[PDB]
Amino acid sequence: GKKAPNGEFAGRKLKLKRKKFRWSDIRYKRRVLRLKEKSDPLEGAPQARGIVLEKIAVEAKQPNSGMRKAVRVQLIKNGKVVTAFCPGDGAIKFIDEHDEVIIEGIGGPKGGSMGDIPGIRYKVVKVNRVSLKELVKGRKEKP
Amino acid sequence: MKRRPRKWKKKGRMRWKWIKKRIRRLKRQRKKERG
Amino acid sequence: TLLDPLANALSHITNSERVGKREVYIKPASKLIGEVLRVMQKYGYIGEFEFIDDGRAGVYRVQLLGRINKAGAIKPRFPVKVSEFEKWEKRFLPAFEFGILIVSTSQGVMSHKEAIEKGIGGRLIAYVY
Amino acid sequence: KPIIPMPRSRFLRVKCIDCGNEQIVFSHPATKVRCLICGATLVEPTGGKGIVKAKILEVLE
Amino acid sequence: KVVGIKGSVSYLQALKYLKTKKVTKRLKEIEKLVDTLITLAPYAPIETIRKNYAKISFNKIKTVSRSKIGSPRIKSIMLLLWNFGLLDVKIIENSWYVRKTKLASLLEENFKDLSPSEKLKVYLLGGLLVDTPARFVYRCTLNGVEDYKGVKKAILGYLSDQRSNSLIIGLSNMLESIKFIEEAQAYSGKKEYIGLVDVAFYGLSGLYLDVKRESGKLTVKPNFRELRALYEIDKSVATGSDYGLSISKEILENLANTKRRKTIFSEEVQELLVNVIKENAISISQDLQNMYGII
Amino acid sequence: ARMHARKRGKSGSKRPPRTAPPIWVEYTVEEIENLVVKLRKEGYSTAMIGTILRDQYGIPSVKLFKDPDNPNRNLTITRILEKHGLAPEIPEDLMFLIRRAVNLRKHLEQHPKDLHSMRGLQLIESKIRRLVKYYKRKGKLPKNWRYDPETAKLL
RNA sequence: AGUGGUGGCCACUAUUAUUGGGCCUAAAGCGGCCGUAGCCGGGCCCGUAAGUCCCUGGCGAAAUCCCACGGCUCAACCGUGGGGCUCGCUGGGGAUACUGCGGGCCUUGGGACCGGGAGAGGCCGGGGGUACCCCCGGGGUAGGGGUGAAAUCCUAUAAUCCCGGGGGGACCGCCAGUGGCGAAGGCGCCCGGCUGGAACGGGUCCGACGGUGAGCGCGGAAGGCCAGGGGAGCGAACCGGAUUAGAUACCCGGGUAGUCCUGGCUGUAAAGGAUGCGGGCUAGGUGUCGGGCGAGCUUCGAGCUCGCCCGGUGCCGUAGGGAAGCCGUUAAGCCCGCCGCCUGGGGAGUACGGCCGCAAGGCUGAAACUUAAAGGAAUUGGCGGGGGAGCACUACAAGGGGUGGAGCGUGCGGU
RNA sequence: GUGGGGUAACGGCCCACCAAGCCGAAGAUCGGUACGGGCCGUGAGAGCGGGAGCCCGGAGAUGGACACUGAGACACGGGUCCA
Repeated sequence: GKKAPNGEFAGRKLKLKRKKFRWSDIRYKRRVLRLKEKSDPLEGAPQARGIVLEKIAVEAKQPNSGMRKAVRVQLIKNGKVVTAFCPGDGAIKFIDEHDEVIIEGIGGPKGGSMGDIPGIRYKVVKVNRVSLKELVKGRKEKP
Repeated sequence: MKRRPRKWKKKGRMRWKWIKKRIRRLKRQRKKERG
Repeated sequence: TLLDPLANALSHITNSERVGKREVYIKPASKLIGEVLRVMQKYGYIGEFEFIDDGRAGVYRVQLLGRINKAGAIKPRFPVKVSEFEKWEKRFLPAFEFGILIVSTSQGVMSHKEAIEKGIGGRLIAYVY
Repeated sequence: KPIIPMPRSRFLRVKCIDCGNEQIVFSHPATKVRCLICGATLVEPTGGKGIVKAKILEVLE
Repeated sequence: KVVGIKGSVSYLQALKYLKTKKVTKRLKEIEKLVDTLITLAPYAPIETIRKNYAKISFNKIKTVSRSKIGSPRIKSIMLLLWNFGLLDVKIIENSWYVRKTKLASLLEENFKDLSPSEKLKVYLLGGLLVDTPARFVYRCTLNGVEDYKGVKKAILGYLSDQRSNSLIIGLSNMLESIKFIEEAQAYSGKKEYIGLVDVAFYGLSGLYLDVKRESGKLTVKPNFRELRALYEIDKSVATGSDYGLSISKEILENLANTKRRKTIFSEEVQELLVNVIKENAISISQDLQNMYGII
Repeated sequence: ARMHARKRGKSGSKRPPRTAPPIWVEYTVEEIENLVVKLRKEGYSTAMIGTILRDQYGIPSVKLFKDPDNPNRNLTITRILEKHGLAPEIPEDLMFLIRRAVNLRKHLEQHPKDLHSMRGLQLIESKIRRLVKYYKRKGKLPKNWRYDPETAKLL
């Protein structure tokens, strides 16, 4: 029937109902219990400093065909290990074994894996404190 | 058991009755292993 | 079960005039209904309105001039002071000073325009445009 | 459906056959209308109007 | 095994509120339930059973609300009443056969016009005063028992003490209940099964005890203030064996430490309870011999 | 007739919008009181008393007569019974439900397997309890008074 | 002299809906009913003035914010002046329209009574029907049964089949419906006994006793379970015969639990109208059911025909609504009340925990991670061991010629 | 609650007795989380979010515990003890 309660002395229920059903929301639940801030390997950090362990590539989702290069990074901060996509043309050669590297989220939908490559969450920015974009452009030199 | 009628559409999925039987089987064996 | 004569009456009026009848009879007649019926007729929305002594609760007879677009009773009796009145005009009326609202102030049921110069607050009762 | 509900039932001023008792009776009785003096039945309460058995003299509203 | 009462584990907590004057709906329910049970069971004296006993129809037990009570609840209260020697109950294929004991019909008669709380309290105390498994548990507590292990060791010793023939059957049931529920109360946090030691600790919780649940355990603790009053009552009417369980020096001194508490009931009730069992100690004791004892 | 059945049937009845008693009536206000007390001492309730008055005596309504003993209250058969030590302490309407409940309870005692009648009981006792609560609010019943089936047997 | 990437917050979003969302088909009304708190409540009079409103005293610091002026080029910034908050508090005066509180009055709502009439309304006893199975006797040879075919299977110690007797359990066909009744599940042989309810007509009685319903209580299809009985047919499991590449199936022949009675548990379903309940308003047409009424017919039995009013029960349909399918007074249209539920898909109705149950299970119920759709109505083709109609020789019906048998030519598959 | 103690000061703050009270479904207790406010960000606004940066109030000197001296402290550049 009519959306209820509409009473002038119905503040308690009109408030309780809204508070209850605000839990049916998912983003609010995600924030107030901060479980984004409990599941995170990066602990709410848009950057992190890690060591590379081995270079791996993955197959693009169909119908996209190719080889997407990336590496495996254990994190010096806490110790968790995650994949790290490497952008740039032939940039896998620039990134070597056992490299101090700077890694950051890849900005996909909801922060998920970007575009046509699955699983991955992060991309590399600086390798040994040197920005990778210029090294793709060749303007700078790794130490 | 709570349900959702939306599952009963057989597009790409087993008939729901058999799935609901199998899940019962798994729950049975698991509780038996615990006790 | 019946709960509020006034909103039922205003819905009756509006629904009866959407099809566009001429004479409308409202069954649950009360004093406040008459005080309401005074106001808009004073603005010429309705024609004659009168009371018929039924014997149980009285009936109200109204002739419709085909002037009102929508006439409804705001239920939750919002108390409103003077200086903030505009905040409600944007909620029930289609344009600047289009239509009216009914308030039950300390001095009785009466139109909202006449209350601005009389300088009286009160609880919103209904509206029509 | 009228604006105001009127009562369909009437009352009847009735003169009895035997003892000539004059009485006022309801048009829709629920029990058997017994005369005061002779006691004979006058009106029979049916599903609708009661079946008068004496002679009507005058209807009353 | 013998009593697998499941799904009413916490239904017996409410007795502790009988220690104070707190009144709850649950305690009211217990009161009316126990009154109805006692009323149903007749005081008649395998053929005796189902001839001068009373079959219990679970679905026919209703509150004054025209609402039923859970079968485990009725089972728990009946089993408790038996544990306090107040009702003779027997288990056959899908039927519980009850009968009023001799302590019952006397505690019933002498206190016909007390409060429901007073009636229940005197019932428990009268049961405790005589040689009942509840009395054994109370003695175990006096020895400092606060666990199932302590009471099981105590009863093992007593049964092995060559003078256990007066209550051998009931204590065997106690040991049985301890068995197959030790896991629930010690090795699995989830208990979902109340043993006879547990219902024994309850009831004492309704007089002088408090119980704490710890991952199945039923840790026990009395209070000396209240313990003093009925300790004095017991030594005043010593119609019950020690079972070869000495009072601990610690509990002894702590009872000596505290000040005198109120005498639970009015002194008229105290003396009535004293004299009723004093004058009929032999009959109730031999009835208990018949009930729990071999011969 | 919708509290339980929720069926909107209207077997109700219609009264004319009459303020004054009809001219054609001959009985004065004093005679109606005598007639109603005569019927009541026989043991007739106010409802059936009224039916008889309208049926054979042909009086439309006692409520159309104004109380000689009070200028601002219409005369009612119940008030007339009260005027002469005949009004019932338990109002008729609830007394009838009490007796119906008792007799039905006997029937259920004899017939445990009729659950339809069980539900009929379950609703008519809710009616009794609702009116008891109402009268407690109004005060016509004692505050301590509470229907009990064993006591209802006495009534 | 900025510019890009990333992470957190608001808007975008009426995807948090007080303003302002939905719940027939897309996630989303619990199977049903009762009922406490709470919430929402009929008309009139009198009083009170708590809320409500107007005036006024004290008070909410500074800082920030709005505006004029002035100073630093101007600006920002600063001052002079006027204004604003959570201003939620408090002193006093004034009003009585609505709510609240007290007293009085009145029936429309609701409840109560009475008269005939309707209904698979429930429980209990008695009577009885048809069919089916078993047993006995008579007759009868030579089979029966079953399928696409058969087979298993019964049968000559007389089967199937016909007649005459005995026992047994289950169910009460047609009438029967778009019918009725019930809160829902559900309810049908006849009679008798008890019992509930509604509708109609009469207010004849109480005087708002009302609606909703968190918590609570209740009964509630099949199936399963506990204890005892019972078991004609049917038939989970199981056992055979068949079919098939494969048969655990569909088909056939047997067959235990079950299905039936007594006591109790289980609380379940596409329990679907996939539509929570109360009131009022909004074109109409159209039949039956119940009750009432007005006429006419009436062998005078509401027995029969036409109109009207009420209640329930379909279809069509004006406007209107909706994404449409469709709904459209028995609303999915417009207002007035209350509770439940819903917030992309999957994991998942899962894990853990709690409560209930004898058990199986029931009532509650997440997260990690992954994905760009899932999903709904509806248009056009395509296709159907779907239907209907029409055709037909690169098709068949009837008829005739002839290849594949032998070799050779012609080009081809393969060396 | 009675009658007392110590306090600069009233108060179970503390003591002896007396009695069973107090709180909770309008959410006690328990747990999670967190200095409160003037204010700030966004937004047409209803509103949502935040409280570090300037002012007021609250609290703390590694965790803990304790005195003296002083009108003012259990005292950052005074003192004593454990880790």
